[PDB]
Amino acid sequence: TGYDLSASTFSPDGRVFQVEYAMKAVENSSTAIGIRCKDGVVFGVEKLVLSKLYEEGSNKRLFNVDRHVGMAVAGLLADARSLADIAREEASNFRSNFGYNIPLKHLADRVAMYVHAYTLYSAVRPFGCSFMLGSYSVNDGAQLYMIDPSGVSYGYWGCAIGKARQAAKTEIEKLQMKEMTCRDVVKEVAKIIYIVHDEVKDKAFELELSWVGEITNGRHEIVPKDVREEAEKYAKESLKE
Amino acid sequence: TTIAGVVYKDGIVLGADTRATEGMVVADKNCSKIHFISPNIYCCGAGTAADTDMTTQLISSNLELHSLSTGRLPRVVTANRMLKQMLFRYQGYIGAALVLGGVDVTGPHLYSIYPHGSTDKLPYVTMGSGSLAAMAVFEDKFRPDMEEEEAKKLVSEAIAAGIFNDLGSGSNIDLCVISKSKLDFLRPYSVPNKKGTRFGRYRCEKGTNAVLTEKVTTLE
Amino acid sequence: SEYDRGVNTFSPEGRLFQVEYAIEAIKLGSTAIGIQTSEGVCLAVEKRITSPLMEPSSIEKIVEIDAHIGCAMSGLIADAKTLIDKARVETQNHWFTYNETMTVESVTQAVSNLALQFGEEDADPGAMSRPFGVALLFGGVDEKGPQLFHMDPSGTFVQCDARAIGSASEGAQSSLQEVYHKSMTLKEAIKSSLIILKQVMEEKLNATNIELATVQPGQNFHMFTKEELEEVIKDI
Amino acid sequence: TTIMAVQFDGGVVLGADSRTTTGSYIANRVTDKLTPIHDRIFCCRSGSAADTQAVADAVTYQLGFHSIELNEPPLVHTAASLFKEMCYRYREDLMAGIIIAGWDPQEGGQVYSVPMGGMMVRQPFAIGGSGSSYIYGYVDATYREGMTKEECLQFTANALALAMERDGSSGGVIRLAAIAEPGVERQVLLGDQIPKFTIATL
Amino acid sequence: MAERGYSFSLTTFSPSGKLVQIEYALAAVAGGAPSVGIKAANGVVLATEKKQKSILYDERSVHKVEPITKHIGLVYSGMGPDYRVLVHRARKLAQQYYLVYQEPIPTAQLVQRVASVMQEYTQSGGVRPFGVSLLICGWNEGRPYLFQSDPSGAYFAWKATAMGKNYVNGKTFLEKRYNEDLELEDAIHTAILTLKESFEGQMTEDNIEVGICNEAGFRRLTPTEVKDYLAAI
Amino acid sequence: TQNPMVTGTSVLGLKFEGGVVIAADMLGSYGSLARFRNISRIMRVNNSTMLGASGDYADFQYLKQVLGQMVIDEELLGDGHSYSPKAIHSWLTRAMYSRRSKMNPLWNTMVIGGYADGESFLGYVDMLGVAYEAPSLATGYGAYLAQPLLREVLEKQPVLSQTEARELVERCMRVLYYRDARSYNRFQIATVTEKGVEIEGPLSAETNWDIAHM
Amino acid sequence: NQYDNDVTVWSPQGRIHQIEYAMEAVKQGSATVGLKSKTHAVLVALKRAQSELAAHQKKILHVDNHIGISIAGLTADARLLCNFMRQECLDSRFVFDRPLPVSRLVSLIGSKTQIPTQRYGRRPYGVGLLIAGYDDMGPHIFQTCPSANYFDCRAMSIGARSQSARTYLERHMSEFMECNLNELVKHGLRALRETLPAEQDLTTKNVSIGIVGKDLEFTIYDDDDVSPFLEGLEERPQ
Amino acid sequence: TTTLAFKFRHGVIVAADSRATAGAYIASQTVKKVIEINPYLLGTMAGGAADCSFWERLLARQCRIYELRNKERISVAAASKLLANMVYQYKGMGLSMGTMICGWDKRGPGLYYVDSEGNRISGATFSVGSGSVYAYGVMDRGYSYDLEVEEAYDLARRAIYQATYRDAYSGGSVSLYHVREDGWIRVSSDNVADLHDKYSG
Amino acid sequence: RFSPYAFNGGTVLAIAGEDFSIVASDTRLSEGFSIHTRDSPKCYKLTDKTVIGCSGFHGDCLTLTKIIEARLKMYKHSNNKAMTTGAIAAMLSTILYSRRFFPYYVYNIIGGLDEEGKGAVYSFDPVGSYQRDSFKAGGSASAMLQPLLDNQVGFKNMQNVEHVPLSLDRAMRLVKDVFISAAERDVYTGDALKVCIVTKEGIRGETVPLRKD
Repeated sequence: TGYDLSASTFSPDGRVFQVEYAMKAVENSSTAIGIRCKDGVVFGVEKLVLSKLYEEGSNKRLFNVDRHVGMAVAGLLADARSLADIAREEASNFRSNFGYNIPLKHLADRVAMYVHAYTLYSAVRPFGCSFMLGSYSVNDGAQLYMIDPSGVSYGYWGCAIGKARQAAKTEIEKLQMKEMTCRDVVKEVAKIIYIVHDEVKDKAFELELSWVGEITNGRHEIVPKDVREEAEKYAKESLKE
Repeated sequence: TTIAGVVYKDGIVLGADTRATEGMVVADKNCSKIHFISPNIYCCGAGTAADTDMTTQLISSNLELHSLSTGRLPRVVTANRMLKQMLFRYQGYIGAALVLGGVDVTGPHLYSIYPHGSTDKLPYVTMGSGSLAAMAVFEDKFRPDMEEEEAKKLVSEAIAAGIFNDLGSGSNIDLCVISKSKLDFLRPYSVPNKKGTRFGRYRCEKGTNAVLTEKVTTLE
Repeated sequence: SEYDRGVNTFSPEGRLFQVEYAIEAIKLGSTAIGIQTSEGVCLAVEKRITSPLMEPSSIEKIVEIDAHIGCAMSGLIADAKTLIDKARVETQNHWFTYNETMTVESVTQAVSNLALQFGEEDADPGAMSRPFGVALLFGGVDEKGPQLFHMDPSGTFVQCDARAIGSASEGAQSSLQEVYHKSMTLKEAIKSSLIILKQVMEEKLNATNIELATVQPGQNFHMFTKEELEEVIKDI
Repeated sequence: TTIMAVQFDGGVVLGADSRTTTGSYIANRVTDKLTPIHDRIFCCRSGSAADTQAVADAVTYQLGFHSIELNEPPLVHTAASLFKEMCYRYREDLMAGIIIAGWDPQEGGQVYSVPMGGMMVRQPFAIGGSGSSYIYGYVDATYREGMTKEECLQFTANALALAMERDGSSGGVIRLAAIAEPGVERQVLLGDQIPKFTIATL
Repeated sequence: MAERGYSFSLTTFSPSGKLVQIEYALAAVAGGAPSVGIKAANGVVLATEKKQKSILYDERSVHKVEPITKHIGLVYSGMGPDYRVLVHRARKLAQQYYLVYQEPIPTAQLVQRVASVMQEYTQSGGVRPFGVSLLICGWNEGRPYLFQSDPSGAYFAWKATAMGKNYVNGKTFLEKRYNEDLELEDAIHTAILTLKESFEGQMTEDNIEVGICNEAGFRRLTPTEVKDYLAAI
Repeated sequence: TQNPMVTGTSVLGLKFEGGVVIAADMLGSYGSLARFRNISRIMRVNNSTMLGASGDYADFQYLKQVLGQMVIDEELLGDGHSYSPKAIHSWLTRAMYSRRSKMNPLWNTMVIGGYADGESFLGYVDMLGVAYEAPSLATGYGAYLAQPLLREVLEKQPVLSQTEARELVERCMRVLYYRDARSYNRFQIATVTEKGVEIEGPLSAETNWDIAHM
Repeated sequence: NQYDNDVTVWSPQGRIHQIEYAMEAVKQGSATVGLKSKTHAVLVALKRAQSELAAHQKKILHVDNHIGISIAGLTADARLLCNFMRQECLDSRFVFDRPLPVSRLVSLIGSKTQIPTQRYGRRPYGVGLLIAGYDDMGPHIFQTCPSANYFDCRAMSIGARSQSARTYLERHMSEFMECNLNELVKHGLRALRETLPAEQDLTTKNVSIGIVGKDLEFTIYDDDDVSPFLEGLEERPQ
Repeated sequence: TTTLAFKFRHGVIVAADSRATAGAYIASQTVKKVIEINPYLLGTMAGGAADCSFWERLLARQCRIYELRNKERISVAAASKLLANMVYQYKGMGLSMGTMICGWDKRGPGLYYVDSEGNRISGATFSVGSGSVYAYGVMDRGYSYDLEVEEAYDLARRAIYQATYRDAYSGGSVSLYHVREDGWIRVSSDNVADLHDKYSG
Repeated sequence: RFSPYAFNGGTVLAIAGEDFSIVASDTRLSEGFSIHTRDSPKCYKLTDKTVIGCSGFHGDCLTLTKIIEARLKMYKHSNNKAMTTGAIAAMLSTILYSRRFFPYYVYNIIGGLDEEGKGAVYSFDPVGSYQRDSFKAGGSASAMLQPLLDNQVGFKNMQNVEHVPLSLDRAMRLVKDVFISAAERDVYTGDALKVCIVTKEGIRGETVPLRKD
C-alpha cells in the first residue's frame, strides 16, 4: 500500500520493491552469457535487431572497460553505458593511484558498491541493468564476475543474464568448462545463444562475441571474424538434427 | 627556557625551569611549564607560550573525549600522534616545542615534538634555549633503569645547568614524576635562586602622592 | 491537488503539464496584433482598462527593447518584465561586444532560451520555479529587413507575417489571414490592425484604449502618440 | 643523513645512519630512519624529518587499507607509487628523498628511489641523503652482480661507514635491515662493529 | 546516491495546536526502562534498571549511566542509540565550554546546551525528534543539581523524579518518601526502592546501574557497591 | 614546477623519407651530478607517435602517465579513430600553455615524432606553450650544437634516407657528448616508420681524443 | 497512477513511465528522414507552419562543419542539446585540432541525457535527434532518443507518421549506398513524402535539406535552394 | 597627452590631442581621445587608452540600459558616479584612467573629472594628461564664463596647441567638440602644423 | 624564477586600399639568439574577407588565434551569418581586455574589407586598445617600417606631390621593398615574407624570399 515507490522505504516484509522492479527490467532484456574456461573468459550476447534500418554493431552490449577487462550487459542500455563509464573511470583512477592494472575482483567490488549506492535513497533510482565483468591475467588467472541492480557481486564459472537465463544456465551446466580452452568455449557459447533464442517471439538477432585470455595476450577484444563465422556455422548445425 | 625529561626504570621524570622572559626582561618569575594532558600523561612546553598552552589544552580536551568514549586509560602514542598531526598541518606556524611523557598500559614513554611536526621517541630529551646545557648533563650522567630518586636528582641537575648557563632560564626547578601507580607534581622542587636581602628602606608613606580628584563608590 | 506532480512532469501525451497550463494562462491576456510588411512592423495592443480612475498611460503592453526592436506582450505582464529586461541586456551586450545591432531573431532566441529554465531540484537558490505566463511579439528592423517573431512559454519562437496573441487570438488570426497580403503597406497594416482590434475588443476603441507602435527601416521604435492614434482612428 | 638499499636475489638490504641535526647541533644521535611501511616493505627517509614522517605515516595508512581491500600482500611497486604520488603532488612543500625497498612474491626484492621532486626509478641499488655524495665512487667501484645477503650487508655497512666518516650530517650507528620472504632481520652496528678505515697520516 | 536530506520539517503543528511527533517521542520515553533521580543534601543519585533480555548479554559491555565530565553524570529513558548520540554531543559541548572558559561547565549550562540540541531536532529539516528523556546530575559550587531534559528540548530542575515505565507511580512513591536534609546513602536506598516498586522479578547487582555525584565528582557504582546497598535493603 | 630537480638534456629529432628519428641520452642529472644513468627519456605514445623530453624528469613521468591513459581510453572506445601525431602535439601545446597560465609550468621541452598517412610529423613544444613544426629539432644545448649540423645537411639535401638520418643523428650525439657538460655517452634512438615505433638502446658514440696530444 | 509521475520510480513491470511519455513527445513532432550513401549523409525535414501566415519552424541545425542535426519534439530541449554538441565540437577542435568523431559526440549526448533519467525532480529531454556526420569512418546517421539510447542507422525517420517513411526506407535501403547525391536526396524526399496527408505535397516552403559529404561541409537548403532537388520528382504513386 | 574641457554660457568645450606614444616611439598621431559615449555624453582618454575606452564603453552600455529602464536620459552626475563606482572596485590593481564626463542635463552643462585613483569632482574647467600644466596656463589666462562660441573654440585650440608645443608626449591634431543642450557636435580636427602656420605666422 | 613570456620576434604589416587590404609578415620564429624555425607565418585567415597578423610571444599568438576561430564559429552558430571585420575588431578588443591583468603579449593587426567593400586595417595593443588606420606596422621592425610608410603611403613631409590613390601593384611593391629594408637591419626579420591580399575575389597568398642571416 504505497510501499513500492522509493528505494529508501522498506516494505513490511523487509523488501525494497524498487530494486525488485529494476531487476524485472533486467529480466525483460535479451540474454547475455559469460563462460570462464581454464585460460580465459568468453562473452556472448544475443543482440536483437529491432529495425532492419539499423547498422551492424549498433547498440552493442559488449564493452571494453579496461585493456584487460570486458563487460557484457543486460537491461536498460543507457544505464549500462553509464555503468561502463563508471567502470572505466574506476580502472583508470586505480592505475593512476596505485600504478598497475586493477584486479577484476577489486573493480567488481568498486562498481558494485557504486550500484548499491543507488538503492538507498528516494532521490535516485536503482540501475535497471545487470552485467558481467571478464578478465584474464597470468598472475590472477581467468575471472568472471556478475553484478545485479541490488549491487550484489559474485564470481562465476558460467553466468547468464536476461530473458532466458534459466535455460541458458541449464545449457551451461552441461559443459566441462574448467578444462576447456577459449577456442572450443566460443563454439559452445554460440551454440547456447542460438539455443535459447526464440525465433517466434523475436525475429532476428546478431550474435555478439568477445573474449579475453592467453589467446589474446590478456587483452579483451571482439572475437575475430573467422572464429565467429566458424562458431556460428557450428551453432546452426547443432540446431539441426 | 630549559625543559627536560628522562625515562627511569619505573616511569618518567619531567623537569622545567619557571622563568618567562619578554625580550630580555623577566616578565614571570614563576611560570608553570609542565602541562597536564591526562592523569598519566604530562607535557613540558617551550617556544611560543600561547601556542604551547593552546595546543596542550586542545590535545588534553580531545584525549579526555577519547578516554570517556573508550573507557580506557589514554596512551602516550595517541597524544603524540594527535600533536604531531596538528603541528604538521600548520607547517611550523604554531611554535610549540614539547616534551611529552607518560606511563600507559605499554609502559613509560617519552617523546620530543618539534613545531614542524617531527617527533623523536627517546630515553632522555631536552628542549628550549637551555636545552644544550641540560643535554650535556644528560650525556655525562644518564644511565638506563635509574631509580626514582636518582632520576629526580639527574633531571634537577640538568634543569640547574640550563638555569645557570642560559640567560633565558632561571628561578625555580619544577618536577613531575609519573609512574603506573602515582603522579608527583613537585612545584617547586628546588629553589636555587632567591631575591637578595634588602639593605635599605625606600620612602613610601601615606600622603606622599598629590591627588587632583577623588571618587568613592560604595558597593552593596 | 496541485503538488501531486513536479513542475517537470510529462503528460502521457508528451507535453509538460506546467507549459500547457501557462499556454492556457495566455488565453486570459489582452489581444495583441503584429503585422510585418516590407516597410516595417506594426504592433497594436488592447490596454483593457478596468476603472475610470486608472491612468491608461501607466499600462505598458508595448515596450522598446532597442532602438530597432519593440515587443508586445500578452498574458501575465509582471512575468514579461524579467524577460524584457533580459532582452534589453542581451541587445546591449551584443552592442558592447561586436559594435553592431543584434538581429531580431537572435534576440528572440536569447529570450526563448529562458522559457524552460525552471525546476525544483538541481537548481541554484531563487531559480525560476515555474514557466513564464507570457506570449511575446518581437517586431524589429535588421539587415534582413523588417521581421516579426512570436515567442510562447514553451520556448518556441517562429517568424510570422502577421499574428494575434491573447484572448481573441483565434478570430483575430482568421481576420488577419483574409486581410494580410505580402505587398501590404504600413499604413494599410496599421489600419487593418486597428480594424481587427475594434472588432475583437469588448470596449469601444478610442485613442486611450490601445497602444500602437511601429518599427521602420531608418526610423527608430516609435510609439504612436494619442494625437496620431486619433488621426488613424478617425476613419475606421 | 646517508641511506642505502641493495637488491639481492631473494630480497633487499637497507641501511641508514642515525644522526638527526638541527644546524650543527645533533638533536638525535640514535634516529631510526628505516621505517616499515608493510610487513615486508620498508622506507629509508632523508630530508625534512617532519615531511618524511608525515608522508610515511600517510603511505602506511593507504597501503594497509589497500592491502585489506585486495586481500593480497602489497606490491613494493605499489608502495613506491603511493610515495611518488604524494611526493610529486606536494613537491613544492616537501623536502623528502625516499628509498622504498622490499620483497614481493610476484617480483622478488625491489629497490625504488623517489628523490626530491617526485620521480620514481627502480635501481639495482640506491643511495641517498647528504652523505651519499661521498660514496658514489666507492659504490660504483665496489658493487657487483650476484652478491649474497651477507655480501650485501657488508657492502652496505662499508659504504655507510665511509659516508659517516666524511659527512658531518651523518654519524651515530648503522641500522641495517634484511628483507626476504621469511621476514625482516634488523641489526645495529655500533662502536667497534662499524667498519673502520685508517686515517692516512704522514 | 544523493546526500541531500529533506529540508522541510517533519514536526508540524496540529489543528489543535499540538506537535504530535513530540508527544509520540514522549510515548517512546514512557515505554522505556525506569530511571530515578534523587537529589540529596550532599549529592545526587541516578539509578536505572538494565534487565537484559538474556543471560547471553554481557552486562559490563554497555552502560546506561554515563559520565559527561568529572562532575556531571547522565542517565536516560527511551531509545538507547539516541542516548548515545546525545551523550557524545554533551561530552563535546562540555569540552568546548572547558576550552573557552578553562573551568568545568556548570550543570545548568550543559543542560541548556543539550536541550538546545534536542529542540533543533524538533524543528530542523528531515529529522524526527530524539526519543529519550535525560536525567542529568552534577555538583557545582558545593551544591547538587538534578535536571530532566525532554525530547521537546524543555528541561526542568527536580529534587526527585522518575522516568520510563510506571513513572507516575514512581513519582507518587518519591513524593511520599522524599524529604529534604536526606543524605546520599539514604537517597541511594530510596532510589533503589523506587526502582524496586516497578521492577519485575529479582533485583540483583547486575540488573541495575547506579551513579552518584558528590563533591568528589560523578562516578558509576561498581556492582559490588550496588550489592552491598541491595543487601542493606 | 618552478625548480626542476632531476633533468634531462637535449633531445634530437629528424625527419627522413618514410619516418622520423629521435635521439636522447639516458641520463638524469641532479644539478651537476649524473645521478641516474639508465633512465629512458623517450616514450612510445602509440603506433604512430613517439615523444622525447628534456627538463624535469618527474614532470615527464607525469605527462607519460596522463598521455598513456588517454591513449588507453581511446583504444578502449574501439571505434576506428586514433590520435594522430598532430593531435598529440596539439594536446601537449594546450596542456603546457594551461600550466604556464596558472604560473605552475611543467618544466619540459618535448619533441613529438610521428608517421601517419604516409606523412612524417616532427613537433616542438616548450614549457611556455611555444609549439611549432620543423624538419629537424633539437632542445637545450642541442639547439646550439646539433641543430646547425642538421640544418646544414638539410640545406644541401632536403630529403634524407633512414640510413643517412641515423648517421647524422649519431654525429650530432657525438658532438653533444664532446661539448655539453650535462650529457652522457649512453643514448637511445627511437624510429617511427610505417611499421610503427622502435626504440633501440643503449648506444654509444665513437669518440676521438687525439687533440689531447696537440 | 502512482508510477507515472516521477522519472525515479520504477513501475512493477520494470518500466519508467516518464521516459515513455518523453518518447511520446518525440512522436508528436513533424517527420524527418536521414539516410546515407557511401559518401554523403542527408537529412530531409518536413517543416510545419503554426498558421498560414507563419514561417515554417526550423528543423535542421548546424553543429559543426562535418555535423548537422534534425530535431523532433520540444524545440527548447533541442536547442539545449544543440548548444551542448556545438560546445563539445569546439572543445575538440581547440584541444586536438581535429574534428570530433561523430560516434564520440553521440556517446557524449547519451551520457548527458541519461543523467536526468535517474535523479529526483529531473525530467528526460523531450527531443529526438537525427545526426548526420562525416568523418574518417565515412558518413554516419545516428538517432538519439529521450531514453538516452542511441542507434547507428543506415536510414531512419522520426516524428509523426514516420512508420510509412520507415517502410519506404526498408524498401530502398539496398539502393541507398550506391546512389549519387541527387538520387540519395530524392530517396529521402520520397520517404518524407510518404508521411504527408493526401492533400499536402512537398513544396519549397515545407522542405528543408541538410547535406554533408567527403568534400562537402554541412550545408542547409531551405526555400529556393531546395527547388533543384524537388525538380524531377515523380508524382505520388498512390 | 593633453585633454581639456571647460563650461561656459553656451555649453561645454572639449578638446584633445591625438598622439599615442610607446616610450620615445610615437605609436600613433591619429588617436581619437574624445570618446563619443552616446549622442549626449562625451568622455576623454588620458592614462591607459584601453582602460578609458573599455570602461567608458561599459558606461555607454549602462547609460543605454538606464534610459531603456527609466524612459529618461541619465544625468551627467549620475553617469560620472557610475563610472567612479565601476573603477573603484579595481583600485590598487593598476588601472590608469583620467577622464572628463561632459554633458548637458536638467542641471545645465555638466563637467566631471573622474580618475582611476577614485577622484570624482565637478568643475568649470579641467585639463588632464602629461601636457595639462601648459594647457592650464593658457586656458586660465584666456577663460571666462561669458566667452563667445568662436572665442571658446579658439581658446581650446590655442591651449592644446601650446601644450603640444611644450610637451613631448602631446602632438598630432587637435580635436574640438561642443556639448550643447540638444547634444554634442564634432567641431573640428586641425593639424598642429596648420595651427602653427596660423599662430606663429 | 619563472617568466611566462618569451620574445619570439617577427614583423606584421597591413595596408588598406580602396578595394583591397594587404597583411604581410615575416616567417622567422626565434628565441634569444637562436632561430626555432624559418617557416612560421604570422598571418591567419579568419574569414573570406578578414585576415589577422599576430606578433610577439608565440604561445599567446597560437592560443589567441584558436580562441578567435572558436568565437567566430560561435557567432556564426548564434547569428546565422559570418562576422564582419569591424565586429571581429570589437570582439578582439573585448577578448584582449578580458586578460587585462595577465595580458596576451600579442600585437594584432586585422586587414580586411568593410561592409562597403573598402579596405580596412585595425591595429591593437596587447590589452585591446584599437583603432582603424590606413596602414600599420607591428612587431620588432615596426619602428623601422612605420616612417617609410608615412613618407610613401601618407606622403608626409613632401611638397608639390599629388596624392594619387594607392593601387594594388604599387602597394605590393612597397610592402616587398620595406620588408627587404627591414631584413637588412632587424635581426628578427628574415627568411621569407608571406603576403595575403584580400579583395572581393577572396584572399590570395604570395611568398617572397628574404636573406637567411
